[PDB]
Amino acid sequence: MYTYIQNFRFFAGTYNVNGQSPKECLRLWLSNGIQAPDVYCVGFQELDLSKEAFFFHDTPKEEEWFKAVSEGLHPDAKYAKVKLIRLVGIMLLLYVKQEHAAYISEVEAETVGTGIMGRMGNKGGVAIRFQFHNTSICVVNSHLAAHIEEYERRNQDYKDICSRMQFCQPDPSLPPLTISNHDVILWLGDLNYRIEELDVEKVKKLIEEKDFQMLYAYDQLKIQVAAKTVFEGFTEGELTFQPTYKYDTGSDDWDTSEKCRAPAWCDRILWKGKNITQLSYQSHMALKTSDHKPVSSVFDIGVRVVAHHHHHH
Ligand SMILES: O=P(O)(O)Oc1cc(-c2cc(OP(=O)(O)O)c(OP(=O)(O)O)c(OP(=O)(O)O)c2)cc(OP(=O)(O)O)c1OP(=O)(O)O
Ligand SMILES: [Cl-]
Repeated sequence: MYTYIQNFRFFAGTYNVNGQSPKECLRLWLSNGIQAPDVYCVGFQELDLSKEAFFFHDTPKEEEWFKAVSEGLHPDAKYAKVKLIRLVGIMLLLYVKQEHAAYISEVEAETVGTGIMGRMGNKGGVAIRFQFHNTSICVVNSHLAAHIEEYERRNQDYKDICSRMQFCQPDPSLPPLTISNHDVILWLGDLNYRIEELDVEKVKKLIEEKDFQMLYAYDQLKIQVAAKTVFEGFTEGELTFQPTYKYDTGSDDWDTSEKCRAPAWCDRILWKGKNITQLSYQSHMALKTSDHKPVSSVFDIGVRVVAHHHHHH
């Protein structure tokens, strides 16, 4: 046989749905005029805020949002469900075009709670890793700790995900698979890093003026990554969309409750590995089901394809 690099189109999405059932068609998120992706990696947070889901019960929110997403994928291609994984309200879905189904192997999913008592599932991460052709890929969906002052807990949450997430090994004599041990890592979710120092009315005003350079200079994720305390070697595209948190339900108004929570770029998509090229990075204002807005991104990722020759002598 022989081998070559081929670009396939990866969509990555993250959406914190605030414990709500889907009430809106998700084509605006998943298939907004773009070309049909080869792979869909769709992640959720706060799927179900009930006591029941928190204590590991099954939730109808799962099937509800799965169908919502299935129906939302690009109508020009037939998509195969590869894998679903959920811890409490953190759910990751992996689809691929039916063409590619035969070349997906070694699918493993795992979860890690980092919430109450540092081990429950109100916060944490879930991951699906797999081999597409001869490229190892791991997709991680995490919901890190809330609130401005808890940036150091968000750091630790990231650490625990990174050290506890262990995938199964076809060869038992080798060390278990960790997230790092992959050709391609996409990390998405409500990473929940807020705006430091600046006060609430400053932020909104700075957002109203669309100066996303000055606001970004005080973004906690940037800061911490700069201090090399989290996400070493990861990259993120330029943020050309306004903060994706926190809104009033059913509108584009900033949280008007008594908490009057400041805006933030809670919901992010980061990556690491070779031959990854980000084509877009967008939020989707139209969808008003949640107090967050959903965020998408499309990559051209170069996969190592091993194939058969045609008669060529
Ligand atoms: O790359 P891999 O390792 O697979 O090896 C090869 C397979 C075929 C091949 C094998 C077939 O089936 P079978 O071998 O019977 O399983 C085919 O179906 P067919 O028998 O229906 O004709 C075929 O026809 P298409 O071109 O794919 O239609 C091509 C040709 C190759 O080039 P060449 O012929 O120039 O040597 C070749 O490279 P190599 O030179 O390295 O051997
Ligand atoms: Cl499944």
